[PDB]
Amino acid sequence: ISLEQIDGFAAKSFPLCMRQLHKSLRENHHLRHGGRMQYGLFLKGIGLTLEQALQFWRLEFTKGKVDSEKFDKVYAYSIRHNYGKEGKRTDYTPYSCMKVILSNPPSQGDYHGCPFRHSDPELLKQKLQSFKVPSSGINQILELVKGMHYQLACQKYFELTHSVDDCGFSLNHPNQYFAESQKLLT
Amino acid sequence: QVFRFYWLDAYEDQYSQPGVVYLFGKVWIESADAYVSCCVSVKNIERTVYLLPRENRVQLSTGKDTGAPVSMMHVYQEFNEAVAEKYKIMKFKSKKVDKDYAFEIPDVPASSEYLEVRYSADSPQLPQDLKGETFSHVFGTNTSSLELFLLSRKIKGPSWLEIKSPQLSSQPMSWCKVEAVVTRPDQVSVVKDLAPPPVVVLSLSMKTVQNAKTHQNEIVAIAALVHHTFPLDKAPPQPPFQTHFCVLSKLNDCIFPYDYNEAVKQKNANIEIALTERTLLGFFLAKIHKIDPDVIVGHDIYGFDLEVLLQRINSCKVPFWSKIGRLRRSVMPKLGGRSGFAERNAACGRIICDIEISAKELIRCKSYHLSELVHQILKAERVVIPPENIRNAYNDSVHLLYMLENTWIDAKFILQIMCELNVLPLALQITNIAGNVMSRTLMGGRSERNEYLLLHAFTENNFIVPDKPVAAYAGGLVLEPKVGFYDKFILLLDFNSLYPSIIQEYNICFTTVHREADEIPELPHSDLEMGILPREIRKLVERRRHVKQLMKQPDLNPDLYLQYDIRQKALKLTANSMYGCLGFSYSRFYAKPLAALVTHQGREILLHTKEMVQKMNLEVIYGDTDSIMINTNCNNLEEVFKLGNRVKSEINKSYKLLEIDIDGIFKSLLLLKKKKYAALTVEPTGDGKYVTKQELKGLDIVRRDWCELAKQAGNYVISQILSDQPRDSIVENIQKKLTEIGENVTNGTVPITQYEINKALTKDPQDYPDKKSLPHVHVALWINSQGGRKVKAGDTISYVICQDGSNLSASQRAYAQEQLQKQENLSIDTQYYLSQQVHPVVARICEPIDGIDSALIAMWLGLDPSQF
DNA sequence: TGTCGCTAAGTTCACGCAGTATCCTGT
Ligand SMILES: Nc1nc2c(ncn2[C@H]2C[C@H](O)[C@@H](COP(=O)(O)OP(=O)(O)OP(=O)(O)O)O2)c(=O)[nH]1
Ligand code: SF4
Ligand SMILES: [Mg+2]
Ligand SMILES: [Mg+2]
Repeated sequence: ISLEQIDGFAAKSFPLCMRQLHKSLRENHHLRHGGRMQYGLFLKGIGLTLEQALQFWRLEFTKGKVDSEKFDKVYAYSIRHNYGKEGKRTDYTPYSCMKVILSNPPSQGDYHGCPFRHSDPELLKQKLQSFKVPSSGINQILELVKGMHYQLACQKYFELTHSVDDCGFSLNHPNQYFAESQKLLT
Repeated sequence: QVFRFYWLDAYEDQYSQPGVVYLFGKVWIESADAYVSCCVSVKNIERTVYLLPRENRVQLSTGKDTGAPVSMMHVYQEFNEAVAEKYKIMKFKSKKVDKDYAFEIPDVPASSEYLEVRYSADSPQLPQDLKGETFSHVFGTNTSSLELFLLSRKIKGPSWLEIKSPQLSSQPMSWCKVEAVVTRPDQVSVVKDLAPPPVVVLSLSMKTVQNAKTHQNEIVAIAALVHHTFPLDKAPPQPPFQTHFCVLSKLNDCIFPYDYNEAVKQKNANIEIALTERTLLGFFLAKIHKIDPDVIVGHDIYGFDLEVLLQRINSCKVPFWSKIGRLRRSVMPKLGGRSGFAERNAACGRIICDIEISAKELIRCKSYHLSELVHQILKAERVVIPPENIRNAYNDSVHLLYMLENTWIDAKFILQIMCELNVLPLALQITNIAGNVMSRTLMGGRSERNEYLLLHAFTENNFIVPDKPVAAYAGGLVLEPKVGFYDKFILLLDFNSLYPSIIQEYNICFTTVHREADEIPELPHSDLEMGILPREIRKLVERRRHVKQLMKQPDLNPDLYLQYDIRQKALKLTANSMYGCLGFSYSRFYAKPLAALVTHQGREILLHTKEMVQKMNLEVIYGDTDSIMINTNCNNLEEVFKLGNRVKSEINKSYKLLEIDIDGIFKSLLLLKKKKYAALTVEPTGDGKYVTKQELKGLDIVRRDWCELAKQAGNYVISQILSDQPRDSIVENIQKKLTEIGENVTNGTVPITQYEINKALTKDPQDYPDKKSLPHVHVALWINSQGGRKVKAGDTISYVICQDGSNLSASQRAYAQEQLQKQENLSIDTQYYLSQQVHPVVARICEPIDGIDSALIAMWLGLDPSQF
């Protein structure tokens, strides 16, 4: 996989959680630890190799007005660990949507977590409207969110965005979302 | 009809026999042409209580004061009708006594007409808070019978007493050879101007083996040396001991080596072989009765010897336990408890001398074990039998006799120590000065003696003493010192007994200080006549001054000089303790304001003295609450002495009693910090000749918490730094010696004994909170775990820091020297000793000396200068 | 069952404050 195409995926393939994380990262060129962990694990899942991820994170963080050597000093170790290169050397699996829902609860200044669960109904409505989703689709997604079935809401999002009547799969992993989107598109 | 006897000990039982006080002593008999022990039982010691009349009638504290006057007749009526009936009191005798009061109770008029009421001891006792409509307080309610008899009859310490109309006892009550009965306290008086008589002194030493199965102690050998005429008003007799008796008991399991009979026969017939501990204890009791000792002495006798003997008697049920005292009883006092009061009463009538406690009171030593005391006073060598060797001693008759002779030598050492320190005459003199009982004086502690001294001083002077009770204030001032080294002559002036002198000068007396129940009370008016406390303090100061002046007599034997020095130190400590008891919160005469006043006046006098010395255009460098050090800027000795005399006269011109003296002259001074310096004292000899003696005050080389390696190193370093050699040669010598000691330590040339570090426990090993494993505490616990004599509180424990691969913090690795010599997996901690034990000492010593710094010391010692 | 006072330097430990380094989480 290429670094350049990541943005394209962010436009289309990325689930709304990753879309929000990528938007925040490109807005501020810096992510708190939770966002870093979540996005890094996702980019590991899509296939971004250790070198590719290292280059991407270096380039993105250097723009945050920090020393490049500071990056190699601090975040390089975190990256290596995220890829199971040091320490116990375990190939840590990407976060599942259930974990994201039940993981660290985001607070002010955070952007991680499942938007369907961690976004207020008005904010989710505004975001869905921004993405040109049909009003009926936005209402259905909001109803599903109010029903606590956030996975069904994401499935409805996938159905609406991919112009498919039925998703055909039980969405239980953001990487599964990306794989299904790639299968439909490519 | 008169019966004259010299009394030593008094024993009382506030529960068994009420209102009965026994006095034990010696009496002359012509038939035997000797002094024999006797016990006179003063009976019918009526309780006394002083009732304070009120100013006006009070309606049982309900209606408050009513204004109705109350007289003595009304008080008598009230006590006869209400109190007497209420408390079941049948017969009492009343009188009016005008007395003055000055102690810690409010709204008690200074001088009032109390109503004294006496009633028999057997009748119930009034309560402390008892109040009525006519009186506001009852005193002397709990005054013990012994205290009442002593104070009322004016007896002060051991003396000769005369008894009128003695009555023979109906049945034996005591184990002595003469018994008398006194029917009233008024029949006993004191006769003056007579010579104290000789006493019988028995020093005992017991070797015991701890039972393996029962984890207890079983005595195996007991030896005693008795002198039948040990005087108490002359020098100790030579030879110290006149006769002796030894007894040895075969172990319950081990058997004699088929030669004990022949060995004993060829050795002597003065030793008793006992088949069991029972027979041994019976023989001991019989011998004690026959000798009838008056002063039984030993090492840790209060702590471990007498308690062990009594417990063993109880365990083996040896009949006639009462013989271990002088009285006749059947129920032994309950064992255990804190201190040795129970053990003291377990041998009532026989003074007990624990050389350990006496040595603690008088002399100061690094350790108080028998070996250290023997090595420090008599200058001998004490052989310590390993505890295993004792259990295995009963395998060869040679080793059995060796153990017995070791016990005998320990006994002789104890007796010689007692004689050398002059424990008994000094105790008798202090007891006579204070007024308490000798048995209590020999038990240590200063609060009791001061309490009894003031008790006598106030009772004899028509006062009512308070009832026995059922950082705090500003203290000394230390001037900021100008740390450094000085080569010219430094003159040290000091005051003579500053606190007693302050008390005398400013009339700080119980009857003058207008108290009010943390301010500083105002100074008493000058016009007031001398009080009670100033009078007693002045008597003690006069005795000390006379003893000092007597010491000044030229051509005195060195031993007599040592005796005089010890006595003078004891007298100074007694005066200081009389001051201190004013600050004890548990004292009968707690007077925190009085102690605060004394200390405040001491600080004021020191500050004023500093101001005066400074105004004389000299330099002040130090002072600790009564002393001042002055810089001379001169070299000739005569000029130094002239300046000293001038300043002494100028300072003394302003005080009515206080005296300033030339505490010393210093050739070279090394002032490290507050309360830490070294100097070369200069002693003149004649014709301008002056010898030098090295004196260290406060250094780390004079404390028992540093290794002997560091002690010797610092001693040499200070010796060099104080001498007159040029600086360069001094530095070169220091460098060479430090390198030499480093090489020696790294090569292990230094011996083991130079590594020990000593620390004294405050509580028992267990009671210490488990706050890590502080070296000493750790080692103590180990010692208790092993099968040996326990290490209780107030004991010096020696530990050596070693290495075993523990990789723990160095403190936790503290081990025992015997362990290191025994274990094959432990070794000395070379880096610790050469890093944290030597380097800090020398660095503090050489702090103000130019040319040496921590890095240089570390490098020279051989240590790595990385972390330094 | 009583065991004198205060003052002061000094050791060993327990913690703030800041700085450096390594090691984490999941399916
Ligand atoms: N309470 C109490 N105070 C003490 C003790 N030792 C010293 N002091 C205080 C009170 C003393 O008045 C003051 C003076 O101490 P010194 O060692 O100079 O002895 P002192 O002046 O009494 O006599 P001296 O210097 O030998 O002529 O220190 C003590 O053991 N207990
Ligand atoms: S359901 Fe999963 S993929 Fe969809 S927004 Fe939530 S966390 Fe992201
Ligand atoms: Mg951070
Ligand atoms: Mg003095």
